[PDB]
Amino acid sequence: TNLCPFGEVFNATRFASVYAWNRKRISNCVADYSVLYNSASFSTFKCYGVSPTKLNDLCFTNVYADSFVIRGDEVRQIAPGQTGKIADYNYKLPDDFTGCVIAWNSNNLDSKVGGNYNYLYRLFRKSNLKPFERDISTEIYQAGSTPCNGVEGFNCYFPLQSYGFQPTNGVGYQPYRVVVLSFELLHAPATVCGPKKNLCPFGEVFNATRFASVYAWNRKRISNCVADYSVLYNSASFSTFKCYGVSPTKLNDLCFTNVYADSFVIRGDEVRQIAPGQTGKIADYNYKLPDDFTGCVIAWNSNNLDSKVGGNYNYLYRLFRKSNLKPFERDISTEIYQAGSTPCNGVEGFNCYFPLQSYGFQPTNGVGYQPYRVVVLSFELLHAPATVCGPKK
Amino acid sequence: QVQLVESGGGLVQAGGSLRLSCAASGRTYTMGWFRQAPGKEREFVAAMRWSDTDYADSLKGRFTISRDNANNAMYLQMNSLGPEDTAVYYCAAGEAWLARSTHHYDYWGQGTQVTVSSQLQLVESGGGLVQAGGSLRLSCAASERTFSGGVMGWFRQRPGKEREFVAAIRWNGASTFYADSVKGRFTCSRDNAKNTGYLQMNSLTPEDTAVYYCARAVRTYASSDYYFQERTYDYWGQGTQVTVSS
Amino acid sequence: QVQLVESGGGLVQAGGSLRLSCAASGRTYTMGWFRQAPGKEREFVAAMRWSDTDYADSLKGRFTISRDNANNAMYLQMNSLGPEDTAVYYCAAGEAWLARSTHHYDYWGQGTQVTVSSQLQLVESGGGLVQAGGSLRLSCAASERTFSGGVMGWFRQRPGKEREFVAAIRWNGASTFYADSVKGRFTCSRDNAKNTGYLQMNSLTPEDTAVYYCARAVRTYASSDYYFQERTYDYWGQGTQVTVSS
Ligand SMILES: *[C@@H]1O[C@H](CO)[C@@H](O[C@@H]2O[C@H](CO)[C@@H](O)[C@H](O)[C@H]2NC(C)=O)[C@H](O)[C@H]1NC(C)=O
Ligand SMILES: *[C@@H]1O[C@H](CO)[C@@H](O)[C@H](O)[C@H]1NC(C)=O
Repeated sequence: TNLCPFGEVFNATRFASVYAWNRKRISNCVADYSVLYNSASFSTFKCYGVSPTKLNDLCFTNVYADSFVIRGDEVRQIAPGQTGKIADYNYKLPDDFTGCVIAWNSNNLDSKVGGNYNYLYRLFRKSNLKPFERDISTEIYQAGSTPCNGVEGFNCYFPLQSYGFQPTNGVGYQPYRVVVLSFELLHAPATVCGPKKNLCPFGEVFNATRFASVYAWNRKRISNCVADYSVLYNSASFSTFKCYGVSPTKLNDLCFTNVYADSFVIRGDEVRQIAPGQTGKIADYNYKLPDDFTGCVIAWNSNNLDSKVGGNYNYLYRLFRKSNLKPFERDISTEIYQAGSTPCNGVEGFNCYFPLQSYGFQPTNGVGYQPYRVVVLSFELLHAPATVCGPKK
Repeated sequence: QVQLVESGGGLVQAGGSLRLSCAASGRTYTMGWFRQAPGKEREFVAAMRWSDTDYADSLKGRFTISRDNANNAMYLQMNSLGPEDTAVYYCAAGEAWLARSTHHYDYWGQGTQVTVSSQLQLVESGGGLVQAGGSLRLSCAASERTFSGGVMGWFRQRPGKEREFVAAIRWNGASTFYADSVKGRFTCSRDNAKNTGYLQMNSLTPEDTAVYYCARAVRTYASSDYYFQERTYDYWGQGTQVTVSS
Repeated sequence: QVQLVESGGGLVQAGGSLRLSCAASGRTYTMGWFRQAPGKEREFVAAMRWSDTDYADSLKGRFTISRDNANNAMYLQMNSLGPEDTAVYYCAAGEAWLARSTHHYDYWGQGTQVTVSSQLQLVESGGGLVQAGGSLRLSCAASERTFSGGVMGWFRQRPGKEREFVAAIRWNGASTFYADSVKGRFTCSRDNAKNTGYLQMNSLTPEDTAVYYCARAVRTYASSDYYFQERTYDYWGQGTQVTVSS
């Protein structure tokens, strides 16, 4: 039959706390959405950028099903453009959201007579979440000017807090389970092309006066323009122009969507790492390309423009981290890395280290330890296959 | 870029009221009020986010913060005013909740007055003479933002001796580290806004009597080891004398 | 999912050598070695990433780690062995760099012996009689592991007095808070592996003499004010006497 696993998603005994919202991927299957609509007594079943009666006649490129519990009166916040605790600090949908938002009352499952305090929400944060960001941090929130140094008290607060789900509760203070299906619509308008069907700011990117450090890599979106891929090749003397997922001679001919240009600086012998399935200091902890990557990596020696007599220590890299980066993740944190079992309490010493370090770039240095400005062009291939469909197709 | 415009500030008699108002461009999020007396730092007064409020403990009952959502403007209702309320009141906006300090806000108003009748250069300041047991705060103001890396270190030169390391704070982040001689007595912080480093020196003894210098090292090492040595630092201050009575 | 098969080990006379091996089924990122005596904790020996090494300062010079490119297997060369080195040695892999503690490693090997000839329940433990100026470490182990949020807290009942709060640690974090009576002396601590919390009591005085209870609050509050109150806690331990001699 090959039906989609909405049993796993909707029927699960265990549901996530909104702050640590769960994501399941849905692909290579056939979803009967009207079976879904009758499957339970939903309180909210709404869709954005797509008609819910026409769901069975549609096919999508990507699908994700996100799962969590929030209060009844917080369900309002699981739409685009909204604000409040949940939208701002826990789960944010983008303004161009294409998908559906399903919810139902959960009070029989998720209440208890004493109270169920196992479901949590982030209360304080330094800034609002970007769309589809997830923050699982449990670090002490600093309300004032003094540091907290690992100890709670005044102006020093735990950032999470639990919902109190009683049975004898108002309906707006009762628990609600929420599924959020996110689609990518199959037929996708092309935004960047060569001679087929004014110019893209490739001079702006490749000849910027200032380039960013590798840990804080800089993404610029390229869209609604003509890509001069022939003229780029042999614009300057590039040491690298290796391309993945598409041929390096047919760039003009080709047409794609959702183009991005990621620019940064690394050592020469580290250029190797800017490519799929690679590991090392940079690929593990600074900039990671996915295995299924579709794009072009362009890099040039920069020794005349970046180095200087004393050195250029402005270009940093992340040295220590708790885990490897996910593909296309950026980490800008400057929190003390804890090497041991004792906490660090905002003071550096043994087992308590600053995670960044400067690349040393004096002009005397060999080719291995020289600066290389790297631009990574990231494409989305036009007319991608469908992955999830309805019975009617 | 959000723009904030205050109004409503004037002269009031003691025991009286006032209502200040702050109008914003759009997309406000967290909004709060500070006040500043002449030649004194700013002081958090109150703030609000998603219909939750936060007031400073001294003045919670008297003052009342509120928002008119349709107008995109907030108000502060100050009651039972006294002479201690006399200051320039600022309105601010940001994205952090439990914002009780300057750093937590991104956008600031002009400041309505209220009155109530009944090449890198480093410049040091704040040294001097002090009794044993007393405290002292050094400042080290920088004039340029070229280098945003490494640390700001402090060094002391004791009478008839070589410069020794005291304490340092990162310019990239918030982390600090200290020599064993001052651990638990000295503390350094920095204000990004004023591009100034500080050093709080508590529980002073005659041994701490010395010439104190600040310094920037531009280079960013992961371990603090190299910052204990003066060779690492590029720029230096003129230095200030700290003297502690026996 | 990674597998770690350890090669090597046995009995050896003092002054001897030994070489151990990890065989990693999958790709590994950071790999290390830990040893464990009879009845004692795991101790970090050494670990490697990207052809950088890291050794315990204790064991350096005698112990050395390497990797074979052909095998994709690491070796631990162990020279000048003393009876201080008898333990079970462990492979371990993770994704953390500068990993010197068991919690930085996801996967573990079986172990090899090296020898060298010359209804939540809570169980408290570690109390006793102690000299003034002395220390004591209480520990409190939980069975169920149902509630993974809230706080573990400590209370004490002195002679002719009520049950007072002492200290606490987040069950879903590392942040910790205390009562003023024990600030700078008591430190809270926990181990996720063993589902046990600890309390290091230093610089003890006769006024610390009391019955010390551990307890769990399941509800997660941001504030911490509520956790100072007895009523907030759901589950209690039996209690253990601490007595400090004058
Ligand atoms: C979630 O499970 C429910 C209940 O098990 C499914 O709802 C239907 O309930 C009927 C009558 O109890 C049962 O026959 C089946 O369990 C469900 N429909 C049928 C007739 O199979 C619901 O389908 C499940 N939702 C999904 C699709 O995961
Ligand atoms: C970059 O600089 C070169 C040299 O001045 C110039 O010819 C070129 O147009 C610039 N832009 C690109 C995209 O190479």
